[PDB]
Amino acid sequence: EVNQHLCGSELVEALELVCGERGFFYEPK
Amino acid sequence: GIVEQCCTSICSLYQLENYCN
Repeated sequence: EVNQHLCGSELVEALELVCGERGFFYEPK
Repeated sequence: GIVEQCCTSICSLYQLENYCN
């Protein structure tokens, strides 16, 4: 129940974990 | 995209670690 999903910001946090070293495509800042 | 394909669809960290190095 209650699936997991991201939307604006929350998404940048997931990619910030996978990469967390240089940065990925989506770069809000 | 990656935000519209995951914000409305329960995707996994597959497409997420694809944009990362």
